[PDB]
Amino acid sequence: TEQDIISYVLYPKVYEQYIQTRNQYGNLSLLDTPTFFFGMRNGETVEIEIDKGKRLIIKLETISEPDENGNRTIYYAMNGQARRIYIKDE
Amino acid sequence: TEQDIISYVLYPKVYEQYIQTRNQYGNLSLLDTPTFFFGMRNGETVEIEIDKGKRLIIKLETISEPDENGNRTIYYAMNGQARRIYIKDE
Repeated sequence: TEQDIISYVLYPKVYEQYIQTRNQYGNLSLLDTPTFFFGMRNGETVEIEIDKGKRLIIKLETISEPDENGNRTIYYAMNGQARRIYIKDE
Repeated sequence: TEQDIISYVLYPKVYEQYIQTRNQYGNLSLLDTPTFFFGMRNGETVEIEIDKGKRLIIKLETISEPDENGNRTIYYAMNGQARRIYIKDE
């Protein structure tokens, strides 16, 4: 869009780095600030409000200890669905 | 059975606590001995042998933190079926 075009031209380095981030994590502005800054506790349930009457209901159940490569397994439930994610601990 | 009758007569209290355990955990005598004394570690696959060619296949994935009831959640796979147990941390 036009707003893309002056955005990139005002801020080449930063806009591109923002797209790179939009591509990786989606729309962060929808998250609530505490979630944005801190993530989630064990047992917690957060309700990300996407849109008019559509929401992400996420629960963080547990986080594993890291395997040999330093990857951890977060156990989530998200809209009634067992889900497992892998994050490299740094 | 007659065997129960006589066993109780020999050891009243102790027969009664055997019964109580058997009600709660079933037939422990089928576990391999190291599993019987120590349980399992994170990531381990143990195989309880039942009748010939029917084995219980159990995998321990993680144990959660104790919650505010002091119950830890164990995430298992048993015969390729995800499954989860609440155990009280003492």
